[PDB]
Amino acid sequence: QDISLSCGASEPAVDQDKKKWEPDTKFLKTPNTVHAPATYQDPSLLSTVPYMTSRIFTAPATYEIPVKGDKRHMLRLHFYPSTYTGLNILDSYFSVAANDLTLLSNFSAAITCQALTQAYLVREYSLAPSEKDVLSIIFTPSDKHPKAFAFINGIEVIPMPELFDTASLVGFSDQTSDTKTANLQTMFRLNVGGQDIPGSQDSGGLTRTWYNDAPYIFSAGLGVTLQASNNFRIDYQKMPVSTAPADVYKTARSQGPNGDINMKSNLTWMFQVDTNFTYIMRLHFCEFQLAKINQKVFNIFINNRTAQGDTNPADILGWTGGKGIPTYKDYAIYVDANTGGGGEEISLQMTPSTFGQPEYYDSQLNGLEIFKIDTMKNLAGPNPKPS
Ligand SMILES: *[C@@H]1O[C@H](CO)[C@@H](O[C@@H]2O[C@H](CO)[C@@H](O[C@@H]3O[C@H](CO)[C@@H](O)[C@H](O)[C@@H]3O)[C@H](O)[C@H]2NC(C)=O)[C@H](O)[C@H]1NC(C)=O
Ligand SMILES: *[C@@H]1O[C@H](CO)[C@@H](O[C@@H]2O[C@H](CO)[C@@H](O[C@@H]3O[C@H](CO)[C@@H](O)[C@H](O)[C@@H]3O)[C@H](O)[C@H]2NC(C)=O)[C@H](O)[C@H]1NC(C)=O
Ligand SMILES: *[C@@H]1O[C@H](CO)[C@@H](O[C@@H]2O[C@H](CO)[C@@H](O)[C@H](O)[C@H]2NC(C)=O)[C@H](O)[C@H]1NC(C)=O
Ligand SMILES: *[C@@H]1O[C@H](CO)[C@@H](O)[C@H](O)[C@H]1NC(C)=O
Repeated sequence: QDISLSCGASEPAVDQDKKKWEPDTKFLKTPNTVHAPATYQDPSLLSTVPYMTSRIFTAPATYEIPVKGDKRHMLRLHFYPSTYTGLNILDSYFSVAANDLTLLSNFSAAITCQALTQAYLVREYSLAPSEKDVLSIIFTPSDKHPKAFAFINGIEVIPMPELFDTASLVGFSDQTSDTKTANLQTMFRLNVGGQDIPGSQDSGGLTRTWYNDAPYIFSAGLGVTLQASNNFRIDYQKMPVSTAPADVYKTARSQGPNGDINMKSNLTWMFQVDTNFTYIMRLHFCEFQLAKINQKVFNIFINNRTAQGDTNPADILGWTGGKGIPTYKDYAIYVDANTGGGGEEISLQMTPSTFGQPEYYDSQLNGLEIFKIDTMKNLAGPNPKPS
């Protein structure tokens, strides 16, 4: 039921993670557009599919992809800002909309990749039920820059469950925000304390990629990673397995076995984001080391504000009721020039709590996902600044 389009391809093809891509032709409603091969194969590419073929728009173009109107959909846009003969990739500035929602605006894939030190870029969105049978994806080149063109290498539309419900509003009394109908952009998706998980090993058929979190640690210490044995079973109970694959829950980052120092420090991650949006932080948890409630009890801070702490700190077993049972909690934080970081940073910090006299002083995180919530029918932010 997935639609994985390699834009500008001639024939179907399979990538290095055994995903099958089909030509975008049948879904492109705009005639006479140009396709172009990239003339350089960056060593960082894990496959030529779909990155080595592109479609290049010098006028607006529209894709029409059939979707079931009441189901949520993941949308992925794949960009390889390489060399295409006769074009300067630095002249590419454009917008992308999904129905009436602006995804990208004045978007420079080249500048964005230069800032991340990446050769290609994948933008991933989760679109709420649309009530339409067609998802219209519109590429519009900037009319502000002449020579401006738009380009695309791959488009995926992937049906997905309603994995979003409510988020706890950070810095507020029991205040809860509804996210069931939100349109999201994925900012980060981390398998905390474990290996990269390729899309082929994701749960729910969702082919999400989960990255090791170490590149985002900003505390002086990296903590201690924990990994359950190969055969150890995660008992989802009634939690949808599409939430996250077992290997997210079978691995974790903790502060470690030395409790006195753990009280001396936070485990700290930091992330660059766009200002003037609310973000959902989904923290994934599973205790597979300790056995009872009130043994691992810790505070969680988000942008220096208490997310779980004071008289209600995080206790994974307190939440789940058993080893090997997974759970997660959603927290919502609004990021403006108030926060950062110059308004462009999310920090996540964990440290032991002494509340209730826990047996140990430690903290733990198994997974992390960060989503931008759409406001004013817009998810687009500025291009990053390379230095
Ligand atoms: C479309 O997006 C591009 C983003 O690449 C915008 O151009 C960029 O604008 C920024 C800020 O206006 C420029 O950076 C600034 O330079 C000065 C002087 O060094 C510095 O003091 C500032 O702190 C900042 O670094 C940046 O050079 C410029 N990039 C390019 C390639 O021109 C553009 O304005 C956007 N257009 C619209 C209509 O939104
Ligand atoms: C994040 O949100 C703030 C708050 O809305 C944005 O700042 C606002 O930006 C607008 C337009 O840039 C400002 O209004 C304009 O004022 C100029 C004179 O400076 C004039 O040409 C117009 O009358 C126009 O209304 C507004 O004053 C300003 N407000 C505040 C509180 O800063 C900010 O741009 C947003 N940041 C991003 C990255 O989107
Ligand atoms: C762990 O993380 C938080 C970071 O927000 C720290 O608690 C903040 O500490 C600073 C100064 O250290 C204060 O200005 C803030 O008001 C504190 N926030 C809250 C909600 O109390 C904490 O100091 C860090 N370190 C340790 C050892 O806990
Ligand atoms: C949190 O505290 C640090 C202290 O160094 C500060 O720089 C930052 O702006 C604060 N706010 C955040 C991270 O939102």
